[PDB]
Amino acid sequence: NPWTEYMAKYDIEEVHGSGIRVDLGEDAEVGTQYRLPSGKCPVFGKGIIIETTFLKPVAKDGGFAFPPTNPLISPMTLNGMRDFYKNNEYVKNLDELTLCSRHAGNMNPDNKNSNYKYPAVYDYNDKKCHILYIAAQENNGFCFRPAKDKLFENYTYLSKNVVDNWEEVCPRKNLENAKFGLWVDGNCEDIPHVNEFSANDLFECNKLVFELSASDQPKDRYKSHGKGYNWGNYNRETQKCEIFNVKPTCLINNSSYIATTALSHPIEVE
Amino acid sequence: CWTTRMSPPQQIC
Repeated sequence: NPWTEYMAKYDIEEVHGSGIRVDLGEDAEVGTQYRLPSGKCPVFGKGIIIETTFLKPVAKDGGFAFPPTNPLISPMTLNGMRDFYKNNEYVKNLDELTLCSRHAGNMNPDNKNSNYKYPAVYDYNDKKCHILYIAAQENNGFCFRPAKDKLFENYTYLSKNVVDNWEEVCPRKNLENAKFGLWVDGNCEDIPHVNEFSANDLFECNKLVFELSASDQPKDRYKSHGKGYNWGNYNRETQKCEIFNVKPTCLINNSSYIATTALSHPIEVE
Repeated sequence: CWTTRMSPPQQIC
């Protein structure tokens, strides 16, 4: 299988290792244990819909983000962060997503050393890192839910564990003229069983895959560890989002198709 | 109030 190295980033269980729709793959104490995001990959286009937009600072007149601080460490621009850490050579040159993740992970709420590290959102639109004070992602029993949405397409959801080489080992772009397959005896075969959801465009397919992807809460017991319906083959001609839950191990050339994952950006292709 | 984990340690409120 010559696809092995290339397909590694699509082994979402291995490279991400946590929930995607809802990421709560670890626990940390602050006396009391709390659930918190721990996925190793950035989630492109993921945001939180409040049923106040969620990047507003916490106060129900407030959102999910860090309250104002002195100095203001959230929200903080990329340049603001690089300046803040200008003396730290291990941090100052990190890519924007990892830096945002490390910046959020810098703020210890236990003022003893604790393992609790806030998740974050980097907004590519105005180059701002938003530390999330609230790590919750769904409450549909304040009612809210995670989603991919046009309003969120420049948002990126970042756990404390985002790896510094995510660009190399994590999905971002959708693959044009390509279909996920399974390598069997020297040939790339079709995913034998897929779940067909109609979708008007690639965005809607990406949205659907996200909705069905690995999730660490319903709607240790609940942890997905990255297992789930994380991949989709979008047939742009029949407008079918072909969703499946086993890792792909090769690509098939097919101009009718675009290959997407729950982690991938909902628009960008390569 | 939070405390930075990376040196230099500081208190940000």
